[PDB]
Amino acid sequence: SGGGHVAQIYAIRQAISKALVAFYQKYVDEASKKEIKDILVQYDRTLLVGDPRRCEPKKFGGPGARARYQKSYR
Amino acid sequence: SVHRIRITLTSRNVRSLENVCRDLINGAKNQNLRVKGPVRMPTKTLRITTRKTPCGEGSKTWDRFQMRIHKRIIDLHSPSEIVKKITSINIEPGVEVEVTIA
Amino acid sequence: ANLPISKKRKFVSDGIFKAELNEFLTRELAEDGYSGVEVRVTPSRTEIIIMATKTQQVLGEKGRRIRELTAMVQKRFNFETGRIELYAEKVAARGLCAIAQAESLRYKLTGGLAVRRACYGVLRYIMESGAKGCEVVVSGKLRGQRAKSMKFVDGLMIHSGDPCNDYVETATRHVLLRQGVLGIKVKVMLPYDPKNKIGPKKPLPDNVSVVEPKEEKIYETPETEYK
Amino acid sequence: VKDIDQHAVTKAVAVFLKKTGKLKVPDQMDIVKTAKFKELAPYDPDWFYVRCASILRHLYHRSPAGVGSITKIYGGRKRNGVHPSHFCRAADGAARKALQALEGRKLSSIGQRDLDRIANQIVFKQRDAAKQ
Amino acid sequence: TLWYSHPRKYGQGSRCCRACSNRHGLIRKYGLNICRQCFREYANDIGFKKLD
RNA sequence: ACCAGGAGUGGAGCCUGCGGCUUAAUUUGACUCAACACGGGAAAACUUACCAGGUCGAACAUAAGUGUGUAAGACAGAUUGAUAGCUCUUUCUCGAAUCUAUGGGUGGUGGUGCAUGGCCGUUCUUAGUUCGUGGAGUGAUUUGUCUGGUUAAUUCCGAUAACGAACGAGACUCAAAUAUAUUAAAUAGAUAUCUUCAGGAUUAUGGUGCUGAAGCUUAUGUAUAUGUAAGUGGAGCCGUACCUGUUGGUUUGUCCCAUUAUAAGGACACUAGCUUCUUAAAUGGACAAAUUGCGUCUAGCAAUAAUGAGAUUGAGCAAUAACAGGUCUGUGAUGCCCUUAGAUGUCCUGGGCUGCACGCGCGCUACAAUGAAAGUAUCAACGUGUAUUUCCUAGACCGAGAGGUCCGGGUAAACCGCUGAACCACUUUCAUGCUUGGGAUUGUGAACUGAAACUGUUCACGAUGAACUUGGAAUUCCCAGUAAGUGUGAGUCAUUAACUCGCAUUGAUUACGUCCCUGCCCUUUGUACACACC
Repeated sequence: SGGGHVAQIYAIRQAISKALVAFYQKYVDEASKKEIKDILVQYDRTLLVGDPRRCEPKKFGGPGARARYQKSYR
Repeated sequence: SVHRIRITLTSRNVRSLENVCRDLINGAKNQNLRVKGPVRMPTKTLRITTRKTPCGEGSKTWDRFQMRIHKRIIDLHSPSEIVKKITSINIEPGVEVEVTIA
Repeated sequence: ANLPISKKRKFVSDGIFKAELNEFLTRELAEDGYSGVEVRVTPSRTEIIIMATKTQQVLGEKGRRIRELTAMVQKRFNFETGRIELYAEKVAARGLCAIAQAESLRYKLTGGLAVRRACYGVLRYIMESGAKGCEVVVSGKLRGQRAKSMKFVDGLMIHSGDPCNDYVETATRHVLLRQGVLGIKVKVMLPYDPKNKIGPKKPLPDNVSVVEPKEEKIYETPETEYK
Repeated sequence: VKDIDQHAVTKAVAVFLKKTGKLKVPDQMDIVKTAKFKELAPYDPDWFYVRCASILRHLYHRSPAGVGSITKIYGGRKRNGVHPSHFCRAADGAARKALQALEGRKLSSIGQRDLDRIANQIVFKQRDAAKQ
Repeated sequence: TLWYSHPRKYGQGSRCCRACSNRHGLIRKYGLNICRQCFREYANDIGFKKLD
């Protein structure tokens, strides 16, 4: 749930990637875990770089967080 | 026949909210009161903002203020004849017990 | 009494409750040096522990001032007569709380501009009751028409940070001057750790104390008997 | 129903009950603007009762869904009154009587396996239609 | 009785200022009724530590 | 503060700030930066301090009727705005606070922020202040507080000329990333399977299949459906399991029992649903020998090692001396001055603050082809919500609508609600034509809130389609989940958001610096500098 009309589709990627990595750790094979990682990590398209970049709290004098509306007659 | 007395407990101070699991729940699980563990609730945060300044003329920002009060629920599958003594001991400043009778 | 009130409105109604009790109690028990109130809402009784200095006049004849206290709020809030019990407790270390000391400065400033004998002696006893830091200021008109602001610091006042969110104790006093007005603001810095200090917090903000390293018997000979 | 997205399927079902005589035509259907925001009347009526496909997912996942819980959150892309735009209720009216077009409680009792499986047989036939 | 108009039950007037009896400067609609120029002096003891 | 830019505004429309204008009065505070969507100031009246009509009475000894009514109230007709016996023609009346000329106190959103307090803003996106010992010197005050290195940092090293100086900054306070690895669920449920809501033939078909199956109509009973025959038609029918789906419980599971039914007691899987998840209450958490021809051995950028993690990371707190900054209209903080039955006070009736040839600022509405339309797909979160006042709402119902009626829920992870938000995304309709872009103006009824609406309470419908196609000189903010688009909630609230406080989605160009310019921070430095180049 959550996300939106763009960002909700993003989190499928982290789900479908790591679904193989844990079924190969404890159930199938070590090299099966190894053969699915090295194909990914060439550039990986942040399939596992879960950057915690999130929405920032807002401030005063602006319509945004790191904004400020101005010209009080300079 | 047998009652299921589900009791909410709340306080502002988390340390008293940490104090109550030290003394109340083990004085009842020693005799099988069926606490089912600490049922922590999401808190009730409230933010009020206004002009901080009487005659607020200059760089006219605001002041923020916060409040946090947290809850932790203790339900029990035991009838009324066992549970009067835990209402007497132990009592803490700023904790709120709510047991339904009628 | 019992209401269907929301719990968020239940909690703020507690805060507005104690926001009024201290009002007239500062208005009445300023001569006896009222300092603090602790309230617990227990089942079948509400216990209120007032912290005051001069406890020999908070009582009155056969509890005259005592029954005056219960006469306040059982008609102010119209609650049940029997749940409300109010008790003014003698404070420990009266020179350490010092907010009633600021209140008695109003009783000390009636000596006719005694900054030397009285206001300089304010900073004495709080050092004689042993504070690492303290503060008074006088803000108002002195020595003539135009107002003058003087500072009286002695100690270590940090003005910032969670120790300053915890070590200080504020006290603002408007005493009515013969001419017009006087505001009095005092600050204290308290030794939260050393003596008994069961519940100020007894913290240490940044002061890292490092123990003796306990040099060792490096050889550690046997000397082994077989009992 | 859990087949391909009903961009084309909602176009399909709106004619199928229109084929079987269960049109149950409204009365101000040339007058209505389905909300106090719109400036033109719609072209026809078939797009109105396409939300039986919604309640194949909304009775399925949201709730046995009333009229007020539906139309307020339904159909919002709205540019409201000019200074500036807000969000509104889309003003249902006569489509609360669309149950007569189909003939704790349930809204459509025949769309459980009797009605919706035929539409699921249609997309199963559309699976055969899109098979070449 | 006579010469006392204003059936007050609509709007601000006259349900005002449970802290200062100053009708113009109220903050009300949570349950505070504190007349917020009478809030900074009266912020304690009613909770409300600042956190950010 | 630029540059490299971006979006803008300054043009247009409109809304408000305020002046000017005018008015009975258009209450008023505040003039650079730091008055200018501020006094939360989105005001019909109320507020209100303004204007115009009214209106209340408030102490005391003195004192004099005596209680032959000192008063106090209504009819009645004037006066009224209403009834105001406020007044009064005229009537009965509880009469006593003896309603006093007199002390004087009372009150005020009266005066003064050049009387102050309190509070706040700037000085403050920096890096500075200041004390006990000395040697500097007749003293002012200097030394400390550094020549450098490095730091966001008076941050440390090192010279080291008090140090043991003290604050400041650091440090601590909050916010989602962080093993559920430990207890934790009326959040959520993962699941598992019981299931029920079952398509398909995806499956295997048993009965069956041209013999009339499926499907199709008429008649009327029952209260039109269904039943049947005929009608009817020419291949399928019906049942299962696999597939994919509602639902209900799976809390110490099942069957036990007490129980109306939960638990164990009785056994089994011996776990016939467990805690991933939301919630933390915790410790954990780039926890930095992090490798790097070591820079004045001291802090060699190097991204690179991790692989929640190359800061999870933003605010809050903020000194020293101060300024004639802000306010006496926040206040029963308040000096002084003003007043006090004929009030500025106070309550009523009103108006007005909204008045408009004019200046201006803050923002929203657009100036359309990355669109205006229609639908369609189908996504949040902070929050939010009625006990002594009528909030949040659902459900049916009516109505072009606006709204109206009825039964509910919810004092709240519980109901609203899993709030199934906008802009986008998807087929179209438009042919660029001040145009179906753009919705000012203005009629009209239809609403509805409130006792009450009229430069307006807002909202409906169908009319009306101006100005304006990128905006002169100018000038705003800003380096990432940011700018910006695009929304919701909250705040003032009976109804009135275009602002305000955060929420959430969508997600750039470009900078990763410089000391020109307006800046600013203390090291030498001339000076007539002084109330400090105004």
